[PDB]
Amino acid sequence: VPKWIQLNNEIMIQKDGKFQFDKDKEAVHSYFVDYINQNTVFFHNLKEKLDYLVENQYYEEEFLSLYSFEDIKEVFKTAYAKKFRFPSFMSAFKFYNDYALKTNDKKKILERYEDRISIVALFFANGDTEKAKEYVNLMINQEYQPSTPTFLNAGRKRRGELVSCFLLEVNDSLNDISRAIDISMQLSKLGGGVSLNLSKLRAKGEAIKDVENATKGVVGVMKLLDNAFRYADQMGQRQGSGAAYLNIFHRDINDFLDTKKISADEDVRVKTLSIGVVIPDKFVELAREDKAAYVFYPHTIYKEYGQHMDEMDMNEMYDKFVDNPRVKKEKINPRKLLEKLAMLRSESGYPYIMFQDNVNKVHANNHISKVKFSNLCSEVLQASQVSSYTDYDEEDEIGLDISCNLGSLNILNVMEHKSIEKTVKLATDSLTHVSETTDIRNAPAVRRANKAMKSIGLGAMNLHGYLAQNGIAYESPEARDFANTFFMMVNFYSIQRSAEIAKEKGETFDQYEGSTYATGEYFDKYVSTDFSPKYEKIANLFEGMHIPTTEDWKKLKAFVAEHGMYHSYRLCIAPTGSISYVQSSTASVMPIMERIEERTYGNSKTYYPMPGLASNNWFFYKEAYDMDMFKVVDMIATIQQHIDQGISFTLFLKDTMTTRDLNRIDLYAHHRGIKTIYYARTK
Amino acid sequence: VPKWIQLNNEIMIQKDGKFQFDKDKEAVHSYFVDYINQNTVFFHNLKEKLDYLVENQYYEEEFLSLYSFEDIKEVFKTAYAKKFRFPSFMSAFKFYNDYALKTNDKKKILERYEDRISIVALFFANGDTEKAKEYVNLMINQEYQPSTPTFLNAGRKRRGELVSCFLLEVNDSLNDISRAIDISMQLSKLGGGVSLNLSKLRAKGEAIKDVENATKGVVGVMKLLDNAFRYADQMGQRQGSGAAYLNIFHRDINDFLDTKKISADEDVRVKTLSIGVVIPDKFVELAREDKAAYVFYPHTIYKEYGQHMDEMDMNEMYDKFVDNPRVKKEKINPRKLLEKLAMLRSESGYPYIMFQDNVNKVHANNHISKVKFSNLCSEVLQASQVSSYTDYDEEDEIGLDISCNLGSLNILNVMEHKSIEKTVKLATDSLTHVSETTDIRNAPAVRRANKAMKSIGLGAMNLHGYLAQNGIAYESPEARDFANTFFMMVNFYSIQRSAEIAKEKGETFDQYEGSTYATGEYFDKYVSTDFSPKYEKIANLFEGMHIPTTEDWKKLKAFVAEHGMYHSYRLCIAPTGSISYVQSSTASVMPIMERIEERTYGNSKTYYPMPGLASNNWFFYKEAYDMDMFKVVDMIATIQQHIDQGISFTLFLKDTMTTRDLNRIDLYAHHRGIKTIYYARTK
Amino acid sequence: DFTQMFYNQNVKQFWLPEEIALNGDLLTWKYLGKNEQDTYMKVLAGLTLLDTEQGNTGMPIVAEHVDGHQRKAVLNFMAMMENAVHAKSYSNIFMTLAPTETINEVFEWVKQNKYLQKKAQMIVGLYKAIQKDDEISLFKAMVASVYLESFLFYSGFYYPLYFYGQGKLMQSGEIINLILRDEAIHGVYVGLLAQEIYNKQTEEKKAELREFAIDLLNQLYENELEYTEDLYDQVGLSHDVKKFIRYNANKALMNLGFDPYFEEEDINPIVLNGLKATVEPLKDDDFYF
Amino acid sequence: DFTQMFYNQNVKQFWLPEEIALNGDLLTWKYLGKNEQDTYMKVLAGLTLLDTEQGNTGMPIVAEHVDGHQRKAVLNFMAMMENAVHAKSYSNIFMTLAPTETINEVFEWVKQNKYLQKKAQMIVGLYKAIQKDDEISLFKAMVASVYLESFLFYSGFYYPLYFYGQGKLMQSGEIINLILRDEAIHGVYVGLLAQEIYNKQTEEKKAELREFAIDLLNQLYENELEYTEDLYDQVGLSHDVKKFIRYNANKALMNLGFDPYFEEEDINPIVLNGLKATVEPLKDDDFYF
Ligand SMILES: Nc1ncnc2c1ncn2[C@@H]1O[C@H](COP(=O)(O)OP(=O)(O)OP(=O)(O)O)[C@@H](O)[C@H]1O
Ligand SMILES: Nc1ncnc2c1ncn2[C@@H]1O[C@H](COP(=O)(O)OP(=O)(O)OP(=O)(O)O)[C@@H](O)[C@H]1O
Ligand SMILES: Cc1cn([C@H]2C[C@H](O)[C@@H](COP(=O)(O)OP(=O)(O)OP(=O)(O)O)O2)c(=O)[nH]c1=O
Ligand SMILES: [Mg+2]
Ligand SMILES: [Mg+2]
Ligand SMILES: [Mn+2]
Ligand SMILES: [Mn+2]
Ligand SMILES: [Mn+2]
Ligand SMILES: [Mn+2]
Repeated sequence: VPKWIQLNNEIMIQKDGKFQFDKDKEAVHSYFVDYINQNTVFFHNLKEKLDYLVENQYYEEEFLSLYSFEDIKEVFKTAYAKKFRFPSFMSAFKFYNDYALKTNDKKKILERYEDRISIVALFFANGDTEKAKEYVNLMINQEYQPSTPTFLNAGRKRRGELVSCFLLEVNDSLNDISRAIDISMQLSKLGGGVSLNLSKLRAKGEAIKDVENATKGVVGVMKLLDNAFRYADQMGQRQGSGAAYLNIFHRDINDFLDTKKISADEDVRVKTLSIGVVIPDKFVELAREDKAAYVFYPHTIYKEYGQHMDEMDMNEMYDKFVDNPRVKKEKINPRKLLEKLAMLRSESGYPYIMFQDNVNKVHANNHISKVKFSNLCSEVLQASQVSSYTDYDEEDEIGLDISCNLGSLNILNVMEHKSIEKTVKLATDSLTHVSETTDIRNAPAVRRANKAMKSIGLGAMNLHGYLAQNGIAYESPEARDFANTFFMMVNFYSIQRSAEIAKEKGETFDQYEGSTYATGEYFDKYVSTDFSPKYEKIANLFEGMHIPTTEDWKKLKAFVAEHGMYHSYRLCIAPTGSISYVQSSTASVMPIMERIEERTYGNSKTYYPMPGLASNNWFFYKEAYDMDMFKVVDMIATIQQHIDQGISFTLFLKDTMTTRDLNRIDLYAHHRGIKTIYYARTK
Repeated sequence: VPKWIQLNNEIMIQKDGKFQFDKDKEAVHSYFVDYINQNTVFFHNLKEKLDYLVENQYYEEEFLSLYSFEDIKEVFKTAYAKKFRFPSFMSAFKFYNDYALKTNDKKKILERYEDRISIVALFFANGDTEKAKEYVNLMINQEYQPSTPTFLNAGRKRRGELVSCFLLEVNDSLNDISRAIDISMQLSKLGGGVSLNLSKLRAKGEAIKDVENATKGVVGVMKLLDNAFRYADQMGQRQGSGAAYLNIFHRDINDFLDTKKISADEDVRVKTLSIGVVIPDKFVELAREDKAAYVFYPHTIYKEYGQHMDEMDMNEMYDKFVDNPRVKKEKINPRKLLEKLAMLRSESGYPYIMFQDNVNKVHANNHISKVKFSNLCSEVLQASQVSSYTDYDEEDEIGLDISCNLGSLNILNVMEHKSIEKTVKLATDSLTHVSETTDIRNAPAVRRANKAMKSIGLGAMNLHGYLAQNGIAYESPEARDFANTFFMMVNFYSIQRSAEIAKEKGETFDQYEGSTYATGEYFDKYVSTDFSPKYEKIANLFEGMHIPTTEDWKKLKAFVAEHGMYHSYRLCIAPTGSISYVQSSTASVMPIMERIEERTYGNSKTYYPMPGLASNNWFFYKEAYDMDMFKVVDMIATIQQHIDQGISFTLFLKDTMTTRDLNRIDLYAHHRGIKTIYYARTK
Repeated sequence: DFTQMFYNQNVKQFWLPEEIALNGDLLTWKYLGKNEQDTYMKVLAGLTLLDTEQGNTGMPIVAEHVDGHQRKAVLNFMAMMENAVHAKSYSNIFMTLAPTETINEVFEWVKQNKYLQKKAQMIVGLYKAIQKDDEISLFKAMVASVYLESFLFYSGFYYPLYFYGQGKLMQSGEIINLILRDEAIHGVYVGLLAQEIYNKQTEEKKAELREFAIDLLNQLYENELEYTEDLYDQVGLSHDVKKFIRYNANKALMNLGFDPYFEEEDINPIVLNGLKATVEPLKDDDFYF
Repeated sequence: DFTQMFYNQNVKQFWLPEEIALNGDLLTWKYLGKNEQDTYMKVLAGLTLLDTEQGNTGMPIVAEHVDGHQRKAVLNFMAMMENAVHAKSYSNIFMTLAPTETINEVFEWVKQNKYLQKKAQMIVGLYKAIQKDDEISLFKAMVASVYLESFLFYSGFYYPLYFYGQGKLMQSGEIINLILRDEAIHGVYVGLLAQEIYNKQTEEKKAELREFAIDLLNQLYENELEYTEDLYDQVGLSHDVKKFIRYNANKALMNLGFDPYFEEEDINPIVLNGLKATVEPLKDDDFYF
């Protein structure tokens, strides 16, 4: 066993009844003085390194050609001047195993952390040396972390796409289904997770040109998509991951759910395609009143009204659907469907739950389209227009397929540096650059939506780490007050940066004029309610930083009205799974699953303590499963009120609790304004 | 139990030690006195019937509008003047259960046999009343039978395409694979059987964008195609049928074959995807000499030579591939592979066997392309060019995808009417009309090849029926003499009609000038070898009909040289599954499987004796399984020497014979010039 | 004179329920009334119980007492079919058509149903009464086995056949026809073994054995009548099924070499309408002709 | 946790003797020396005789005493393979290679052979000692069964695998390989059933059962060494056969959840080449907060 492995395992060997957390630090030293420094490839100077990486097809030469070598040297020197040290063994291990650039045979390490950060910063700046240094300082301080696609692939010749998630709308036609399968394979080839809205597809037993009971429903398309994602599995490196979203009022909703039952037959079971359910407020109202609900056949509704079932408001059209004899429907028990959802989430963690009305009551771009589904991580909530892929030799009507670039603020590092504004603006600029340089030649709706919406996702990580390292319980009202203030600041500065980009470029996102940003409605709660901290401890935490007031929000509203906004969507809180290790941060705004996690790598086992875990903050690092899910819902709703897109909200459940407890948590989330629920992980 | 079913089951009841075959005739009468006439919709006049069928979206207005009502009435009167009577119960049952037009509620019969024949004739003639009457006389004499798609769908508004055999070339790309899946779905939606060539696809463990061990091979593509064919199942009417062809020198050939093993796992086995193997002469030579063979990685060959492995002659390329270090290959035992093929055919009848050099040594259009694969029934053998389907908003390079037009001569009815020439020419004209009226807007290469090649398949059936009713054993040399003469006359008149159509329209098929028809090579064996019958009995059978001599063939060769040939391909012998029942004929040129076949429909049992079966010809109606497969191979080769495309050749084996016997039959078929082997049906 | 041909027939009839895809029955099942579905589930559950005991107990115990390696091989194969193929196929049908709770309930229902318990008690009691080297106890168990194979299954078989005959539940029906094809040959084979033992007896002993067989048949018959009424009254078919079981009782007697006991009756015509290879290597001479 | 998985693996391995044509073995058989032909015949008869005990007693007796419908079905399937498939396969090999008189003499010899009899009767003795409702006696018999399936057959399998790995007697070697593949899974399955019993015991009882298993293994192993020299010295192979016995003894122990007894050894390369959360309804007022 390696020396650093033994040093890391020495953490759990208690001394005087206490964990040896400091041993972890020793491990990193070993991991660098025995493996990383020996396995790294050193050159005489930076010129030889850059030339070797360029000619050997490791780096794209275009982004490096925008800078003179003196500027690149200055950027690299700025990166190395911080003398960044990984405080935990797992941070360095995760970076050098998942994100550091290696040779073709993967026998040596070509990129250090500073090298990777410098390359990403130079790609972000697009020829601006000062901007590149700003990005270097932002990432080496670990205030901002680009998503895994962006951080791993920026400036690389053998790179994939920098966009993490893609959302596709599938129209009810064989041509559209085949095009959706093709685009899903193309985007999984690019490495991104693909989500498909199957609510427009007509249910099982519908007519294909006057021959009835002919359609296979959404389950056949689900099987096709599952095989497509199995085939396109990132060249066999990462398993192809897809998501299917169906409205709960679709007739196939049961069969949909039956794809995830552990007793499902092979002709129905789907195993590589995640499932999500979109629940309008009408379904929750029907379940609450115990009135029997009706699921609908989408094609009959489309024939009668000319629009898809998910294209209009069910809260106002459900009674018209039910009373219409030309609309076909089936009777269901909404409470039984809710119990089935809870049982399925207990068994397998599926489906994702999207509260459609919670998303669309604060959605700023309802004029473009209502949000009808979410992404594979159930945090992207954007307007999408379905595409009409016609026959060959016929022009296709290209719609809008959602796609946003992810980037997370490290809350602990951002607040320690007292740089919410600067970090938010620089992250917005980096995400705007990632969107601008993204061009996908096989997904036309994705390309058009990227060019028009200009949507980005700016997330946050290390919420629980910051709260526990500052002596604040994650479930406490003080923690929710901190989240309210911090994310109001993040939203304020993201809107300010979006408006500044719109002013400097003279262009807004497409159809911005009909948005609530243009009409000023979006700023209502920000121009009437003060989001400054209500607790003295939180206010002290925010000292040295100008917390925006109602007057600052009014000025920002006027600025947006004058100049517009460059981005249709700005903030989305992704799960941030593996890149949180490198940043020494807790995953996303979720509470920690465990204080010390035991992970098996190779034939060895490693223990990763939570960042900053110690004796004095052991009980502030409360495990998520031990927490009240209602207070976690309260925290997520408090954050969500300042996030325009959704938050990947994983439910952390105990084995003792029943499906009724899961249903109660889901209904409280819906009541509190939670937009989406990601996972039901049971301990 | 209905009266006609009792009268049909009375056949097996033996009187005086003989089957009551004549009772079947009585059954037909009952089937018409009790059921057909009662459930047949009658109109006051044909005008009312046509108006009702057109208005209720049963027929098409376009083809009926080309004639005055007097001409349509005259065509219907010509059809009804024959007073055609089905000689067996199963003929009428199959027609009125499969082909007769029924109401939307499927309880009444709108079309009789004469009505359907008149409608198909009017569709064929395209406005010529005399030509329509000629077609009516052809089909009511049952000399020619349009295929199930053409016969069932001609003149019907609610219909699939008139072509059901489609051959697709799949290029080695994700875009091409997705396009192939889409086209397969679209053609299965039209009701056609789709065959895909997977030899150009790179094997498992190949590089994608210079990353190693990334390709899933052809088995993942087969899984995708199997899912696509399961999804597209004729609006839930018939099981989606598809075929995949792989060259035996493709490295995936074992895994390909492993998709049909019973022991194969769920992630390996494809259930609705037929498989065929293309066997070049090089593989047979390697197996014969017991030298170990090499299966090659197609992408390495493409990188080294710039052409696909299946696009070049393996006979001259195999040694260069083996000696090339940059071509990756795996060692195999060709005799072990042959034994595996025989074992798989014994277990499941798969794969289909295509002898590439047997096809291509007589292929007339090798300049366009060599025949690389066959159809789902393993009888279509045509030149195909792969298409380069690029990314979106980029122009695709459309190639040639095979789609031939099926139609079968009834050898008994044709020869008893002494009308080989007239029937062949009229069938060629009808096939040309159906090929010209076919327009598929979702298969670009299929449409382009249909427009360019103008390839049709004119088959024959009732060969064994005709031979048995004339006191000739199917395995006798006299039967082979008759087949030689009859199919040489069929080829002569098909070529003459093709040249006449080319002269009339002033156009040949695309790239005809490079064909062996243009150079006169095709006629070589016809201008030197006399194909007149060598037996007096066969000559007396051909009495009253002019048998083309060598001088006639020289005149035809000169005529083709002067005027060209309209069809790239003219003759292919399809299995003729259900139309053989309606025509009261034995299926294809195959020998009969059973003298009397027992079938189970809904409730009932039913009994179909072979047409013309009696005590006198009971011995001549020898069952296929009791026959020597070498003599069946000899007869099929005798026919194949006059057929430009292949013949659906099913092997009929006993359970006693082993895989050595199957391999011997396959090798004798290869030796005798058999182009394709369809199935290995074990009794 | 017969074991080898039964051996060959049994092994050539080998099958597994997984060979038949069942999702095609989903719609015709959905369309049946609640009464029809209830009777169908219960009928197949009664069959499952019979095959469970025939496989676990009946066939293995008869195999143990019958002399000759080939006779034992046939009986062992038949035993395997009972519990590894037949009994399991019913679960394949249940798992396709019914939710878990309905499946759980029907298996609970077999445990508490008095007619099904009585028939199992009687048949299994006779199996377990076999004494080594005592041919009379063996004969009695073989009669019981023939009555299970050729008579008792048929109150159950009626309903899948009745649907198959109408073009309903045809995939499940295909499974049932394969099971029935097996039981027919099982009943004949065991019948021939029983006749062997019977033919060794004095005329006086034979007279007693006929009494045993007829008394047992009547006792089983009277119980089967009550079982049939209990299951089929709710679907209106009890009288029709009764005619069918009498028909098959006569076939069971005939399998035992006895004269038919019930008079002939017209059976529902719908139900009547409901009715690796050896490898050689390639020689160099097989490539030349 | 395991019976349905083993059911699947067992039924998908189904095969029949007729699938392999045997006659082509005569083309290599004729070229073997007298000692090679003698050893092969004797080994084959040894395997045949032991496998018959397993088909007539070993598998059926275990199926009888094991509780569980699904286990009884798997065990029935295994018994079927012994009697209907394996026994016919061994007979077919014999009839192909030797004339009737030679077969009768070899079986007479092997039937009288001291080392074959010692092991055959030791195993059969443990099967005969199983008592109703006594899981200790059942466990002891299961140990005996695993030792036969996973260990005792292998001194015999060695020779056909040795020829098979050299290109000799390929048809009969293919048959033997299929048989061996069945015995391997039989040994693993019965091993899991034995571990289930073992795990229900106290620590003292466990130690006592371990001592039983090791003592039995030792007795059988010492007799295997003598059996091996008796058959294989005349063809010079005994040293390598002994390594193969120990390697397979270790597999048998691992099947019973025990540690290997013998040090790891390499095997002859020619032989290697041959080889649910609680559902609680929503009570209302769960929709209000
Ligand atoms: N935790 C760590 N994170 C990142 N790099 C590290 C870490 N530990 C060691 N290294 C690398 O290994 C080298 C070993 O030097 P070390 O940290 O022991 O101190 P040093 O030799 O006094 O110099 P310095 O600390 O100034 O780099 C470091 O210079 C650095 O490049
Ligand atoms: N074998 C058969 N094949 C086809 N149609 C038949 C057959 N037998 C009877 N029919 C149909 O039933 C009708 C009654 O025929 P039948 O044998 O009673 O005498 P017919 O002289 O042909 O009668 P009609 O006055 O109808 O011409 C036929 O006209 C035809 O439409
Ligand atoms: C062709 C086909 C379609 N479908 C379903 C899936 C699609 O969402 C739906 C629409 O198919 P379409 O491609 O729209 O078929 P269509 O346009 O010819 O029919 P229509 O005019 O009624 O639109 O039909 C199947 O389930 N199976 C099939 O094989
Ligand atoms: Mg449509
Ligand atoms: Mg390519
Ligand atoms: Mn049974
Ligand atoms: Mn039985
Ligand atoms: Mn055995
Ligand atoms: Mn065994």
